[PDB]
Amino acid sequence: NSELIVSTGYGPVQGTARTSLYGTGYVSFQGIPYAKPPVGELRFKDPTPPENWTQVLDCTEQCDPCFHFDRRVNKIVGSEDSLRLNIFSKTIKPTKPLPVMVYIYGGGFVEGTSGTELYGPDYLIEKDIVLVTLNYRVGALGFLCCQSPTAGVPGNAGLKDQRLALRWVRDNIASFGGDPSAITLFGHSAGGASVQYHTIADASKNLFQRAIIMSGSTMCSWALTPQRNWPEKLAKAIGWQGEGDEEAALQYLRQASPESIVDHQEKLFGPQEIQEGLLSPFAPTIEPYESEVCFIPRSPFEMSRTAWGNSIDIMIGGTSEEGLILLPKVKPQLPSMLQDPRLFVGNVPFHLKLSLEQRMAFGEQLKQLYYPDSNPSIDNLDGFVNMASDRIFWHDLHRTILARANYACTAKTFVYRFCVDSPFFNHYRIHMVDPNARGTSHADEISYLFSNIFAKPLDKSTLEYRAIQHLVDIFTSFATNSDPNCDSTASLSWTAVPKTAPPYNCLNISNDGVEVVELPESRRLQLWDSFYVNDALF
Repeated sequence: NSELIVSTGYGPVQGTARTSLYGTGYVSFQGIPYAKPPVGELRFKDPTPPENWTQVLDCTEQCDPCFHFDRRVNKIVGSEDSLRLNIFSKTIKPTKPLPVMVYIYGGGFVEGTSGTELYGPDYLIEKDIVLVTLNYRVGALGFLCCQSPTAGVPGNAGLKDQRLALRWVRDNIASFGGDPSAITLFGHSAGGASVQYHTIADASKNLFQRAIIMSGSTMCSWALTPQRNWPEKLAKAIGWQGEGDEEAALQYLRQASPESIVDHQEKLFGPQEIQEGLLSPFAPTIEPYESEVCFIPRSPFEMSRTAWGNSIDIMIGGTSEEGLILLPKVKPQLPSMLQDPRLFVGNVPFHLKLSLEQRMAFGEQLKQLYYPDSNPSIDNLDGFVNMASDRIFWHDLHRTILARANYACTAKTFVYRFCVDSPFFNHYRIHMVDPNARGTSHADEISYLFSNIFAKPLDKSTLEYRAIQHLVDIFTSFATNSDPNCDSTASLSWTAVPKTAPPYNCLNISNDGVEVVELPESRRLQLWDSFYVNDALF
């Protein structure tokens, strides 16, 4: 125990010894506060550093997550005093400072947790890295935005939470054996868009040295939301009676319970928002005035062009059937959507400067692209899933890749593709999409990087165990060498994205192993690029 007390600039903290699923010893620190508790009058406000402490802080147990509806346990969970992070490593006394990997969870900016029931360190700590996971505020508690500069709620509090945790890691990880000059930032889905947000915002300039963006991007339309009087609409739904005064709505929201906020924050959309494909009112937003910390001062599309992260190496990727995640959302209407004659026309991004007739012609190309020799139906969904994969995830990952080939003058960009398809170990697909579905859903790769409550020790001769080894090796090799070429890819030449990039290669990770191939989605994504004839691809 005493060996596991670490003195930090804020005070001492006490960790625990742990045993992985595979019998490997490692050390854990959980619930280290990186911010002042955002409670009372500090609710919705940008975070600030915490007060020092002198007594040894007990960090031996998993802390509470931020407030959200936890779909796994089907109840609101969390605490407002949740701005904390966790540290994992085989030992906190390595012979030499170790590369550091900092994970930002997904969950649509409305849910998520750093708990080890989803993001366990067991597979990553087999390598010589320090793993950091962290909580950041989600929902309206994390993404409220008020227009008045006097109200003190400029927006993006959850991104700024992430920023403060990243600053804490830079300033303190050396006390735990981590190398603060060798930090990899990585994250999936909304966490992947979050990673990219840090690489494009001066607010997080040089907090880390390289990044891994997984199945989410600031280029995704769902990574940004407009402001349309959400605080008043939210306070109304909870029970507020006044109207027409945003600061009065903020006051009501600050006296409302956290549970009432979580319970109503997803009930605010009108018909205009459902057509535009908006995920939530409470998401990253362009901030209406400049604060002490201004995370998103302008269009993220414009921020990406001059991103400080254009100078750092980036790995980016996704799965082969990302769009499987759309099926549970639309399952009851699916017989009617698959038969709707606007099915394909309605997938042309609505914001593009295209006439109805231009859109109808593109819709016909989309139909020939995804359904050349058959018609959509509940028993013929592959083309529909592929369309969804491209619309929601892969076209905007691809736009990021092309932006990298144009704007990253010297840094390297590597692309991966994950299509491992296990009958039992693709936990997200099995437990959240369909028990009978095959393919590689959005979030299936997480099962091969992090242990979770469903994971059991795997027989080391299985494809599933080999897929863990491959994914952990690629990710940790990138964190250690800024190059994901490793022993698992020894016989191949995994090349970075070339300046001529509109075609580029990826490392394709499948049941059989690894291979370097042209992006399989290249021909599909050529059509999507063509929609931007009157707009800017990047």
